[PDB]
Amino acid sequence: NYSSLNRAQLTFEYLHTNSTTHEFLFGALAELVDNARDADATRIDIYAERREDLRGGFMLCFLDDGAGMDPSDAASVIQFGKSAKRTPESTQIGQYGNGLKSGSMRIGKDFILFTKKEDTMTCLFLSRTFHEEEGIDEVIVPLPTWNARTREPVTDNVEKFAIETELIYKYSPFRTEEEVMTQFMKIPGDSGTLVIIFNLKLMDNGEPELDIISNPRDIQMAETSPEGTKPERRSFRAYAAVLYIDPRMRIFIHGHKVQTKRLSCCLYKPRMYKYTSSRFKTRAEQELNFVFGVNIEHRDLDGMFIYNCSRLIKMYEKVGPQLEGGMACGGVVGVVDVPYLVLEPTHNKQDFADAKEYRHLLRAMGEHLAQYWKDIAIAQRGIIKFWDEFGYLSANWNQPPSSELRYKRRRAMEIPTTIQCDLCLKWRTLPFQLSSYPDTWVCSMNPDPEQDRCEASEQKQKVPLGTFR
Amino acid sequence: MAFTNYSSLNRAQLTFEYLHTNSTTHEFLFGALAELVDNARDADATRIDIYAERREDLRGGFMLCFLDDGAGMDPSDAASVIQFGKSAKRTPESTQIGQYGNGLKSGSMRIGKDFILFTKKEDTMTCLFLSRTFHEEEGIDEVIVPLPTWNARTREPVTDNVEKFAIETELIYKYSPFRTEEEVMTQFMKIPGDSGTLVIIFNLKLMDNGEPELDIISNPRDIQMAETSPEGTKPERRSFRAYAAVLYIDPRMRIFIHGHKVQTKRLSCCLYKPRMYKYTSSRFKTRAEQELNFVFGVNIEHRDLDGMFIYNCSRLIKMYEKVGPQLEGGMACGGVVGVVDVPYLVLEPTHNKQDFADAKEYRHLLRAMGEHLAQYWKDIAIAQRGIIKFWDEFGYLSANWNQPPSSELRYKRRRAMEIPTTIQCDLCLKWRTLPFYPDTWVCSMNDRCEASEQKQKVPLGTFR
Ligand SMILES: Nc1ncnc2c1ncn2[C@@H]1O[C@H](COP(=O)(O)OP(=O)(O)NP(=O)(O)O)[C@@H](O)[C@H]1O
Ligand SMILES: Nc1ncnc2c1ncn2[C@@H]1O[C@H](COP(=O)(O)OP(=O)(O)NP(=O)(O)O)[C@@H](O)[C@H]1O
Ligand SMILES: [Mg+2]
Ligand SMILES: [Mg+2]
Ligand SMILES: [Zn+2]
Ligand SMILES: [Zn+2]
Repeated sequence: NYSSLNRAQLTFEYLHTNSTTHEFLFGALAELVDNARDADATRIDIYAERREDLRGGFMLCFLDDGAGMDPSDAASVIQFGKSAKRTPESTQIGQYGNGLKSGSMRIGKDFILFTKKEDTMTCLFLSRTFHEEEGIDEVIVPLPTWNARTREPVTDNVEKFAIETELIYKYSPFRTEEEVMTQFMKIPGDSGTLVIIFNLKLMDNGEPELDIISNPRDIQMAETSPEGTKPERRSFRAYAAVLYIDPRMRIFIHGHKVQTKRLSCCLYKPRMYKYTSSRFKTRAEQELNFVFGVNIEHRDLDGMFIYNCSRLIKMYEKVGPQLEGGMACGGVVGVVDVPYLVLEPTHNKQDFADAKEYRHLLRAMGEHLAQYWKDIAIAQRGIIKFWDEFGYLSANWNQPPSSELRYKRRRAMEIPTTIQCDLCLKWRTLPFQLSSYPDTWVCSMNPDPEQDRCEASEQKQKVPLGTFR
Repeated sequence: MAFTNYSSLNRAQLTFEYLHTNSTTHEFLFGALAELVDNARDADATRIDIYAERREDLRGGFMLCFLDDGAGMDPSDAASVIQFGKSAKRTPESTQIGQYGNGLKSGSMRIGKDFILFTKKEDTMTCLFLSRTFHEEEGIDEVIVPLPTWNARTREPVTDNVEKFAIETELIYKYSPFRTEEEVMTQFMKIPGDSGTLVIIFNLKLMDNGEPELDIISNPRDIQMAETSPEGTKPERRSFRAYAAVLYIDPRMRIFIHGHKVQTKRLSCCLYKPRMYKYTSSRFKTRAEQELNFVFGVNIEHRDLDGMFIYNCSRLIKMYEKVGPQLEGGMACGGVVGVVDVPYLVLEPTHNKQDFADAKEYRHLLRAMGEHLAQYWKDIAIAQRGIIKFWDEFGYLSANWNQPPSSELRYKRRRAMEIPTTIQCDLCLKWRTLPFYPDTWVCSMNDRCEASEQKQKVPLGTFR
């Protein structure tokens, strides 16, 4: 019996400490997006409710239709390190039992989480404002639960429930049980979770770091856009478009669907490479698919995109010839999905915990990328002439090519444009040319007579496998 | 300032797996080690000894021991160690590196499965035992941490609960490298002064091949990363001796690795034609309502070891960061080492203290540094000489850039005439410049220990 022994405890300042892991704020947001995906949500809505009385002038809301959380799961949310997703063969991104807390405390001072399950709706309130105002060094988290049908309290302690609800009304954007019930009603199905981050972090100028004004359809970083800054790093729409290698959950930003894209599908001459990783085999004792392709659309947006369990960890990583001053292998996008048995993510899921094995994987990627360069033989065809074939005659490299319809279609018909249905969530390849943000497309709108119906099996692209060496 | 009682409300809690979660912040293992080195420095230690005690029965084959002569810890501070986020150092105008109340735990759990910390203060000897082995063996999901205290003089237990003390000591004897109170007191006696702390990380993480990540065999004087060092690998990233040599911009604590002193070096003190630059940051001015010194110089000794070294509160956060012309294709500003000490009011470190929490303001600082580095290049005006000719004057006549310069005594002395070799006394910790060593050196071996530390004030350049 170890009841009398000391326990490691969380202090209020540890919320900020944990939040410090996210120097990439879109990574903090991706924590909540990953949680929604793990919850089997078919849909996550990322929108802002204007609130001029709250720091930043608006709340950041993550509404998903996933499995939600019963009171036990909601309580486990504040068990740092607790992750039921940490399971063998798990396809769930979450493993560290930390992402929600770290990301939410990076995004804003306070977050209030509304979750609904079979017949229970639970509110989880993490208010650093409450802690600072009332001088609390622990991390006290109200966790009231109502019956999702009767809306009556579900508690073994009416005193505790009253204190929790009064704290919510005092320190949250919602001053009454009626406003709280409105938030719950925003969860339309039998299950789902709404995470509202409010009192958002301000920059030096007093403006919120998240800019939702420049583009009402996007969550942007409040900061200038250098010529080399990447859309996935300045635009959360662009980030969420590639956040997952297997996009199944629909992402909506300010009510506008994010056009998720598989980076492999948008490349010229893709060649998959089966790398028999000694790391993977050693931890099996206890293969990887490198997909390389030329980004004719944006030769600037080249680099390795390393996913870990379908979730983007590294983006625009330069490997192999991309590291040298010569542009050889320039414009090539590499994508690899690394399972947990090969690599684990860092604390913020923006890097890999095992630096040595990540370096080994990057070296393997560089070797296979050089092999891909030799295989496609566009150097044998002439690299600059190949680029000119798609309108890249500008002396500069990064900025896009001449957008005249000639080269536009030359690139388009070399890129099989795929789309996802808004109802069955399956991905289809279209035989025509799209006109333009995404639509509410469904399988019924596919002119392809072979797959024009909803029940049609997903015709899966099979990248032509290449052999290393 | 609470309106009511919150005893019944749920508290966020640490689970056993959160130890690993926290440890995952350190993809850089030497950063995990630097957490303990920073703690020793914050404890005002004059020296920290980083040595390996061979233990074939423990995973990795040896224990990693951090022995410092700092202020140590009374039982209250030792208890506060496991209060995640608790940092008494997090105070206004604090020179102490620690602010997040996390470094020890994150770094120790990154380095090894278990760590046992022995700390001594006025008359108390406290042991803090963080044993993930114990938790795994006994199915503990919380983080239970034994924290027995002995009277440093009588060696008697200091506890308000003899049952708790007995359980803590039995857990230590069962799951730690030290199976008896005699061995525990032997560890305590390794703290020779009235105060100090000994942190022993054991059951070290193994690589895939079953070897420990920390290689203490290739170089018995160094703690190395167990891995091949490609041409571009940096010594500070593969050698912990090299890392600790530059871990702090103000080296005052002596660092010994395997009993061998680390020759700490101020990167700004060994550059050719250094020019400090006064940069005023609106963030600094604001949070003062609540200047930065960019030092640029040419690394003639190793022009390949060039880049910005960003220190935060005297502690290295970013190393070899490329800014300004260093990012383009060409050797303009090549070989330039830039050093800046950013106070906490200007930037805060990330969770692992290997990056800066405010990415936007870090980018602003890097842009300012690049502008000032271009200014430095125009100021020294190597066009007077030509970049290649200037490099050749110091032995860089090889067509390649990365490879070191000529070892001929001519060029060696040519370089030495530009970099006044500075030395730190082993008795008073003061730094002296000699006109013209591994074991030790004092002011008498030049001057005396009572002489004021002459400061090498860099010339001041002008930006625009
Ligand atoms: N949107 C959500 N829907 C359902 N359950 C959720 C949601 N967000 C969080 N949870 C639950 O709360 C737990 C804690 O979240 P989090 O702190 O992100 O840990 P994790 O997701 O398990 N692991 P990681 O994200 O790698 O730290 C999750 O593991 C889920 O059980
Ligand atoms: N070697 C040491 N000597 C004395 N006190 C120490 C030592 N190591 C740790 N401590 C104490 O234990 C506390 C917790 O250590 P740590 O987890 O490193 O947090 P911190 O050093 O306060 N801040 P950070 O390193 O930024 O997380 C310190 O703040 C000190 O009070
Ligand atoms: Mg998560
Ligand atoms: Mg510390
Ligand atoms: Zn369909
Ligand atoms: Zn002296």
